Amino acid sequence: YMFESKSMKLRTQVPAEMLANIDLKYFNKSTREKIEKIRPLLIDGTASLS
Amino acid sequence: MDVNPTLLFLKVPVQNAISTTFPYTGDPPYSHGTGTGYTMDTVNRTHKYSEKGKWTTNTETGAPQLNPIDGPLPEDNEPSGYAQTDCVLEAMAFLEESHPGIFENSCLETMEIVQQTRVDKLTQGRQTYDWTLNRNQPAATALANTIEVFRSNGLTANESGRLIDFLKDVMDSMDKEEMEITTHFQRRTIGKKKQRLNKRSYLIRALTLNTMIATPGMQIRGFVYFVEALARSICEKLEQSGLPVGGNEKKAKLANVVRKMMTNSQDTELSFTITGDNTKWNENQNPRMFLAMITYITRNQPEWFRNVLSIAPIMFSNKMARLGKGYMFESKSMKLRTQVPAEMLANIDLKYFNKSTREKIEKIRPLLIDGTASLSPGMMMGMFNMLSTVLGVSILNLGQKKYTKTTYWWDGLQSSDDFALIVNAPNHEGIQAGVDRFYRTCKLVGINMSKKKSYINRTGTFEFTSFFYRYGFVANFSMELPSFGVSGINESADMSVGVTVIKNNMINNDLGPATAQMALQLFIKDYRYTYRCHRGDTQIQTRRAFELGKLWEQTRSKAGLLVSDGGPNLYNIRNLHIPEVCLKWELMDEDYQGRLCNPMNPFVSHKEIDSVNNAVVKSMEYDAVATTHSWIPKRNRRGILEDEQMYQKCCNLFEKFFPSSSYRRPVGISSMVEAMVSRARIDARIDFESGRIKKEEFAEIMKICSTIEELRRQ
Amino acid sequence: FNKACELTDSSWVELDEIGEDVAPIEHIASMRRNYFTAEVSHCRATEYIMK
Ligand SMILES: [Mg+2]
Repeated sequence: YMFESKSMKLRTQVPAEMLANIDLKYFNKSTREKIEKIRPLLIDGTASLS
Repeated sequence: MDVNPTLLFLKVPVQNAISTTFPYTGDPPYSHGTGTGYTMDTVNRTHKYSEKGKWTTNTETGAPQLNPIDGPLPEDNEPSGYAQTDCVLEAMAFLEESHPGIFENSCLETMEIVQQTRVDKLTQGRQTYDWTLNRNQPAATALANTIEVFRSNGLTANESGRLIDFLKDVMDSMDKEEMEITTHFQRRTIGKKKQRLNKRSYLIRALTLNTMIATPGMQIRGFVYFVEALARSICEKLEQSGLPVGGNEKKAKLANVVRKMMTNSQDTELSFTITGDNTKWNENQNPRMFLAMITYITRNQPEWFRNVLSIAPIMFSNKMARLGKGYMFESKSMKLRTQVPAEMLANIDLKYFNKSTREKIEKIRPLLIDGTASLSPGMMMGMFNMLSTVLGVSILNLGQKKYTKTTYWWDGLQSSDDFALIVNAPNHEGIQAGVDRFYRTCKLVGINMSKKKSYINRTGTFEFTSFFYRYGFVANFSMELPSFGVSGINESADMSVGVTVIKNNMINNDLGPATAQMALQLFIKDYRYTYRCHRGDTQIQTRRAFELGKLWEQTRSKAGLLVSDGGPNLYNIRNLHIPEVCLKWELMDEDYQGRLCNPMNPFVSHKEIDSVNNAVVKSMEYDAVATTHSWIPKRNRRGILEDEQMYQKCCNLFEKFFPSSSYRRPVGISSMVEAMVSRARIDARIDFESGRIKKEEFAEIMKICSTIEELRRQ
Repeated sequence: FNKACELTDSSWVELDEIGEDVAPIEHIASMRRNYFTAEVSHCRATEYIMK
C-alpha cells in the first residue's frame, strides 16, 4: 500500500508482510472493512484460500 | 544528586552553549553603579595616570591643567597616558600611505555635512546639561532655552536656521563680557528674576559635564557632532574598523579577517589570536593626541573647516567635570538626615567623611574650581569612540609586513572598547616578538591593552564585542532576547510591533520556529490581559468584559472580530507580516466592519508623519490599519520661556489652514500670519459663494482679517 | 534549586492559542512546542512563574 501526508507533503510505502498487524485508522471505511474481514487468514503475509 | 549546569561545558563547547552564561533577559531592575564618589574616583585616577606630565595654569578659568603628551617613556606596565605626538603622526602617515585618499574624501563628505546641517538636529540628543538653568533638561527644551537666552543677549545668528550659525552664535556668546539670564516665577502671583554671569562664570558653565555618564551642554554638542561625522566617514572606508556597522555585517567582517589571516598562513607559519580589552579607554585618551591626529587628517584643507574640526578637542582639553548632587549625612542620635551640596565640598571639614572619601577629597581639593573639577587629561565615554577606533585601526595597520621589516606580522579588528589581534610568525619566538612590538607601539601611541582581560590562543577561536567565533561559527549575544511585551503605543500599534519583532528576530536573530510560536502565545496572552480585551465567550470579569460580551452576542461571524474586540488569534509563522485588520478582513461582519472602520469616529488621532506608524525605542516601523483602536493614551505631567508651549501653539493652527504642513516640511517666503490670513479670506469667500455661510459670518471674518492685518503691520 | 528543577502534580501554564498550522514547518514547530510544553508544563519553576 501507499500512504501520503499532504500536511507534511510526504509519501511512504508499506509492504504486505506488515499488513497482518497494523492500525486501521489510515485506511478508509471500505478498505478497513475489507482488512477486518480478511485479517484472520494472513499466514506469513499470505492469505489462505481453499 | 546535585544539579550543576556548568558541567554541561564538558560536552557542549562553551561557545555553543554561551546562552547559559547570560543571566538576564532585559534590563535588570536596579540600575545602580553611579554617584558623586565615582566621579571623584574617575578624576583622581585620570590625573594619576597622567601625573608625570607638565602642570600649567589656564589663563581663562584659572584652573590647573595637566599635559602628559611627549612625557617620559613609560618604564612599567601600569596604564600610562604619556603618548608621543611624533609617534601618532608617523602612525597616521603610514595609515594614509596604505589607504591613500581616505582622509581627503572623508574631509569632503564632512564639509558637505557641515554645510547642509541644521540647528534643530541638536533636539535629537539625549538628556543635556542646560547651563542656563544649571541642571539637566531635555534636548529640545534645553535648545529652546539656550536660544531664548541668546536672543535676550543679542545673539540671533541661529535664527538663520543653520547648525554652523548656532556654532558662530556660541562663539559670539563665549567672548561676551557678561551674560544675562531671565526667569519667570510661575506661582499666588508671577514675577521676574534677572541674573548676571561674568566671563569666567559662563566660561566654566560652558566647559562643564553634569554627572548623573556625563552630558555636556549645548555649547559643546555641535563641534563633537562634526568631529564624529568626520570619524564616521573615515571609518566607513576602513575594513579593520568595527563601527558603525550592524549585526549582520559584523559576522562578515570577522569571517573575512579570520579567513584572510589563516588561509594566507603557509604550512610553515604559526598563527595566534589575542582576544583583548583596553585597560581604561577614555581615561588615557589625551585630547591633545586627537587634536594632533585631526591636524594631520585635515592637512591642506580650508581654514574654516580645520578650525571647526579643531574646536572640539580644544574645548574638551580644558573641560570641567561636575560633582553631582552632593552627599548625605545621617545622625543616629537624633535620627536626623541632611543633604550637603557638592559646591561647599571645597570648604567643609574632613571629619564627616570616611577614610576613602577623605582621601578622595584631599586629592581632588586642589583641582576644584567653582564646584567643578578641572579634568584636562583623559576623556569621557560616548563622544570620541570613532576617532579612537581610527587610531586603533591605524596602529593595527602599522603591522603590515613591510613596516615590521621582520618575519612576524599582525592584523585584526578594533571597535574602540575591545579588539582581536591576529599574529603570524615562523616560531613561537616570532609570535612573542610580534606581540611585544605591538604592545610597545600601542603604549607609545598611548593605548593600554588590559593584560588581565586579554588572552591569546591559536587561531580559530576568539570573541569580539559579544560575538563569539569558534571554528567559523559566530554566535551573537550583543543584545540578547528583546522585549516581547506590549510596547505600549496603542492596541493596533502594539499588536503590529509585537508580531513584527517576532518576525525580525526569526529572520535575523536566529530564532526558532517553536520559539516563535511560544513567543506569539505569550505576547497574545499579555496583550489580552493588558487591554482588558479577553475573549467574548470567556468569563474573566474585567471592566470591559460586559461590552465585549454584548458585542459577541450581537455579531455573527465571531471569527472576524479583532483580538482587542474579543476575537480568536489567527497568527502563525505563516502570516506574521500581515496586519491584523487585513488578515481577517474577509471574515468581518458588515456592521462590525462598518463601525470599526468608520473614519468619523472620535477616537482616531494622527500626528506628524515622522511619528505615524513608527515607534522609537533606535526606531522601528510597523504596519497597521487606522481603525477605532488607534487611540492615543493620556499624557502625564525656573523656566526661561514664559510659555513653554509657544512654539507648539504656533505650529498648530498652521496645520489647520494648511494640512499639508503636517506631511511635508512646508516651504515659503511669506511670513506665517499672512499665510493664514490669505487662506482664511479665500476659504470664507468660497464658503459664502457656496451658500453654506450667510452675510454676518462673511462680514465678521473680513473685519477680523483686516484687524489681524493692522495688528501685524504695526 | 534541586526542588525547583523537579516536576509537580498539576499544570502551571495555560498558554494561549495560535493560528492553525498549514505549512509543514508550522507542523514541525507545533510538534516541538507541544513536546517542550509537556516537558515543562508542570515543573516547579512554572509554579514560581505563575505565582
Ligand atoms: Mg576583546
